[PDB]
Amino acid sequence: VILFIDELHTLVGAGGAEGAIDASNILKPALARGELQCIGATTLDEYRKNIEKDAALERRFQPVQVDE
Amino acid sequence: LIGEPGVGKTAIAEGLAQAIVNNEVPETLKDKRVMSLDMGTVVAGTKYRGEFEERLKKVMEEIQQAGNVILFIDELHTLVGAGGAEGAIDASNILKPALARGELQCIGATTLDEYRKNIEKDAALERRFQPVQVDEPSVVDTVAILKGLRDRYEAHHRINISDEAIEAAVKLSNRYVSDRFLPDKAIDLIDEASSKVRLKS
Amino acid sequence: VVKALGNPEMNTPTLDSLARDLTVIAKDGTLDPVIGRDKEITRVIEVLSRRTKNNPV
Amino acid sequence: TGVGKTELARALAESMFGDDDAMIRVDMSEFMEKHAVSRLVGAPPGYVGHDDGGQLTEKVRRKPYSVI
Ligand SMILES: Nc1ncnc2c1ncn2[C@@H]1O[C@H](COP(=O)(O)OP(=O)(O)O)[C@@H](O)[C@H]1O
Ligand SMILES: [Mg+2]
Ligand SMILES: [Mg+2]
Repeated sequence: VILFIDELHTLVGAGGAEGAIDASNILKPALARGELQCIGATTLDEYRKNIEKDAALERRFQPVQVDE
Repeated sequence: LIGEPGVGKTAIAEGLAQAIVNNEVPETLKDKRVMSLDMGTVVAGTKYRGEFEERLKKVMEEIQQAGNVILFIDELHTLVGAGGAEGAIDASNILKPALARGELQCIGATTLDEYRKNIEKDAALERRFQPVQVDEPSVVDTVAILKGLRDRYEAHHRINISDEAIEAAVKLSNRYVSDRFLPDKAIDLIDEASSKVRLKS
Repeated sequence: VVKALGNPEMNTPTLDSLARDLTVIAKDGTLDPVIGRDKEITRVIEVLSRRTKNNPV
Repeated sequence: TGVGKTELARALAESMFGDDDAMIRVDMSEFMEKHAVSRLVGAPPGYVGHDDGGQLTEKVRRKPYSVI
């Protein structure tokens, strides 16, 4: 199974609550260890705004540039 | 373990585990179990009241009885507020009494930013942990790391990696990649080049 | 009638309930064709074939 | 005036990338005010758009090999 997560900027904070664990923290070990093949799609602004704050999560993804 | 993402704090923990397996330098750690705890696993399946509390408490009692377990909590900054609720207690306040009395030996792993924002704000939790700075390895150190890891990546990609490739990867990633840190970017360069040459044939 | 029309002999259920299978949708033929993106698709394949983090964004 | 120094920059950008629009152009004429430097390095700390960062910084980071 290859996983495609469109709008990857929604990964951070997804499912967070007063005492819950968000999706990014859960998925970090699998993403780092090459266990889950995740394809993400997001814009430059959304990437920088959401999934560059989490430097560890940014480290776990390889950006592919889609030019006009 | 304090360091920027990609330096290898988790690698430090796994190296400690491998050293324990082969030959631990001291006696007192000859027969120890290093167990990696994930807060998502602990919080999961605790939909009823206090199940998180009983689960973590049972974990702590089992640690106390066994006496040969070193708990490794990756992403230590996630310990604060975990499993909390409108009137419940987070995992950090559960672990504080055990750490203070001395029943728990924990190995944390967080970057400088998360450590400073989350752990330093609490004096009780901060006074039980000693930061161990993990610095970015040098160019020669990164070359040694890549040479050590060469076998696994060659096995995965079924190609041969030359020493000149290692040198070029580390030097070019040092000079032209700025947002990441030496071991991670050198490894990524090697891995992507290997995948490229494997896909071409 | 339903039994006569049916099967007399009567592995990732959570993901199937949650996600959409783009492969069966491509088999159906409802996805639009993609033209002239060979280099980007090749790069995606290269990132997907890595040993360490193989997650292209 | 009229002597082609800007046109030289456009020609260099075209030769090095293939199009004039690949050049990163920052007209200094809109930086007359002292606080207009916020468009280059971002809003001062504690202000509204402080976390967005500078526009020129992000454009250069996206294209480390360009003409400014
Ligand atoms: N001495 C080393 N030997 C082998 N691999 C290493 C070493 N140091 C770092 N690494 C690599 O660096 C990565 C560890 O990154 P890490 O800092 O744990 O990420 P995070 O900070 O997001 O947890 C591992 O994938 C590992 O392959
Ligand atoms: Mg880690
Ligand atoms: Mg001019």
